[PDB]
Amino acid sequence: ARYLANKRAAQAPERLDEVFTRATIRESTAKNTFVPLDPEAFVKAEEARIKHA
RNA sequence: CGGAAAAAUUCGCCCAAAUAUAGGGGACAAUUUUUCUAGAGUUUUAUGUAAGAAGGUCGUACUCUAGAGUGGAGAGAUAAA
Ligand SMILES: [K+]
Ligand SMILES: [K+]
Ligand SMILES: [Mg+2]
Ligand SMILES: [Mg+2]
Ligand SMILES: [Mg+2]
Ligand SMILES: [Mg+2]
Ligand SMILES: [Mg+2]
Repeated sequence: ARYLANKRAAQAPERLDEVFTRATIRESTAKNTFVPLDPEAFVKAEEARIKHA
């Protein structure tokens, strides 16, 4: 019983009055932590070689 | 003691104890793996510069010697001697 009660609370939904009152944070900033490789990493590297030469 | 974004492992950490069997949660922590470039470095003779060291010099003054030099009784010192 002590385990179910504690596990239920840690995975409970936020309060409604907390949802309809808290300001908005764009998901582009609050969830985009992953940093992928530059898709143009190969094109840029080929242009940087020409400019450096 | 110390970056970024992920992953494996410990199950550290937390529920959480009774020195807790067995599990759950994944932010953080430890070992490790793969990527990243903001820290740290390398190249592109920088400029500027009384850091350092070696081998040689220059000059102003000083000093000694010589010219039986010129001159012929003072000089120097001190607040004064
Ligand atoms: K665990
Ligand atoms: K863990
Ligand atoms: Mg790499
Ligand atoms: Mg690069
Ligand atoms: Mg740098
Ligand atoms: Mg120079
Ligand atoms: Mg004479």
